[PDB]
Amino acid sequence: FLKPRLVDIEQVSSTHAKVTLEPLERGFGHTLGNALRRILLSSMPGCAVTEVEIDGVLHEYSTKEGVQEDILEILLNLKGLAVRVQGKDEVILTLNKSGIGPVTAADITHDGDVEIVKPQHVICHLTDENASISMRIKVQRGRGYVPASTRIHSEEDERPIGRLLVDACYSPVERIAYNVEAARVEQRTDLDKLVIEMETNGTIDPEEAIRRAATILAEQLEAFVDLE
Amino acid sequence: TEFLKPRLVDIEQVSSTHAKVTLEPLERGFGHTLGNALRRILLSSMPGCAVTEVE
Amino acid sequence: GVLKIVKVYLAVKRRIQPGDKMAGRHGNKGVISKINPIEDMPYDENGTPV
Repeated sequence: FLKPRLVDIEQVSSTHAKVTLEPLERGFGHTLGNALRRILLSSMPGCAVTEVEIDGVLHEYSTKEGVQEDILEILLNLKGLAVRVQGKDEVILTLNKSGIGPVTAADITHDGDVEIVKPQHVICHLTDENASISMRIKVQRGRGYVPASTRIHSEEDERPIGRLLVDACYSPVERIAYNVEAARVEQRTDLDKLVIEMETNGTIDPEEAIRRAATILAEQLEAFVDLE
Repeated sequence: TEFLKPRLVDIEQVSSTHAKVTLEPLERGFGHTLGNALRRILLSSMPGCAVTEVE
Repeated sequence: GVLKIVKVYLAVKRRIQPGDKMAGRHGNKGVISKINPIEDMPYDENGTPV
């Protein structure tokens, strides 16, 4: 029972990536990858927007003078904003922008602990000369898909009505596929090497991903383990 | 991020050569995760003795 | 004989849950049994789920 180790790590695109573990026994590619993907597609830290307050707006179903993007479509563009935080969990951004032209995701004033993996994104388009937008984005860490409807039970007394909740989707990974073929070890006739091709969002690095997948997988066996 | 760690809930055995095991609570899909993994191991690769060829 | 009439308009965002009717353009109808997780959804070789 030779123990596996990762070998090939080449991240082609800002999102697409590939990883590989060669040292597997016979028919372990399926056993390992079909569970690694189940771990990845469900359990990853990620980061997503939860609360949004546009200053002129009260509810999502409305318009704003100067912006050709409905507040609803604005929030939907906010759900697809990729971001990464390390120090804190709760972090509030500040987005203030005026003037004609599409408002890119790079117009957010940087905070001590924040980074954007794709500023070329678009929050909304501005068609008016003097139109100005001031919105405070609330981003935080989590796991999985948390819709806003379920979120209003703890309820933390959100006082001002102008606070619009957005569906939270903490999911660093977007897609995974795995293949297996025999790459001969130094002394072994046929051993299956597993290659996991993947498509991320750019936030979580492809290495910590697999390491935490192993973490969350092994933690489940704690019913029968002490230390190895 | 923490997680939901399962404890053994109950164990039942019909005989010495047969047994059933239950594990809860789990996470969504984790049931299938561990089930498929352990089933693969036990069905396709396990250290044990048998008889090979007889003339 | 009415003093006042206060109309209120509510906007309800309704998602898709088991029990809602779905149908195509060819006369095929059905109701959703349950939303199955992405991990349990069958996929192809490229890794794109259905």
